[PDB]
Amino acid sequence: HHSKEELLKLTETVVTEYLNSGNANEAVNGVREMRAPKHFLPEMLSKVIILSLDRSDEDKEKASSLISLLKQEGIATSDNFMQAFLNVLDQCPKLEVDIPLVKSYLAQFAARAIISELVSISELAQPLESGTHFPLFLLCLQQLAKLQDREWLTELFQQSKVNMQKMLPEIDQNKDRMLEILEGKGLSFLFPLLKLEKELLKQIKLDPSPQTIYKWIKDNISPKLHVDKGFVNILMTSFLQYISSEVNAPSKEQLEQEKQLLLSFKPVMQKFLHDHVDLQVSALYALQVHCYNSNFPKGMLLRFFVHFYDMEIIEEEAFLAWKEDITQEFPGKGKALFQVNQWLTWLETA
Repeated sequence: HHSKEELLKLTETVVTEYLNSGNANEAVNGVREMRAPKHFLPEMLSKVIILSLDRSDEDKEKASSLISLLKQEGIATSDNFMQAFLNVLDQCPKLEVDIPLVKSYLAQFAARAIISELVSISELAQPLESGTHFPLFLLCLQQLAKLQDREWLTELFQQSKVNMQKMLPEIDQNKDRMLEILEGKGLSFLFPLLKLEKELLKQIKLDPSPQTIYKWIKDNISPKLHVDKGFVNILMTSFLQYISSEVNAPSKEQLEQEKQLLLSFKPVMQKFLHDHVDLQVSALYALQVHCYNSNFPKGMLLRFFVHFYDMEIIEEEAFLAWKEDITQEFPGKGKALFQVNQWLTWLETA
């Protein structure tokens, strides 16, 4: 016959003493002596969170530890934590009035609960989709990275299968805006190829020295992504965009400049492409799309094929594999094949 207010008052005492002593044994004892009904469990947990919110970072850590302990002891469940967490989230506007940093603080609780296996990233994404509470979801990610590491967070985020763009407010739901927001939260590391796509051409223009470009890639892209087909697409596309922006049937002078520019970038291209037929195919697709965007100017695609072959950027087998590859992810394959088919036949038959 115990009321809601009695049990909340009892909860408050347990919290005050745990924050003082860090008594795992006595906190559990306190909660057990409460003999709280199962229906009060979520209310108890949300009280634990709210009592701690406007206290120190250290007291917040202690409150999260208490929650985890109650689950470990079978006093409450992951489901009870989720109920409780959602109940606090719903009060976010009210709490923010008196606790201006409440979102950042709530993000601390979410991060620690995920770490202790009380809630998943994929679950957390559900009530937060489309920028609910926003930037709360991103602040949870911030805290995860800080408490663990970027490699851990990157793979957990990958495992969650959450679509990051879908987590943004609707008016922000665009790849370019997404990158702006993530960079501002210190979360750019989650989308390195998107960041590459937006920055690489700018970087080449800034300092086109082959050594600088290579070192920039080494610094900003993982060795594993160096062998990723998407990376190669962006790499090649960026070089080609640079070349054509500087060089523009063309004059003898334009053709020579174009060749000299390629000759300067060749060692960088070779460093990533050598001994990777699949990547060399992806590089040909990048070339295909590049020429496609200029309506396949007379002889352009073919002259680049010839350069790629002669400069040992692309080996014979990749040219033939490109022709055979069935992808329709890239426009202009039929028009592309029309231009280069005789040259390819020549490689095979002459």
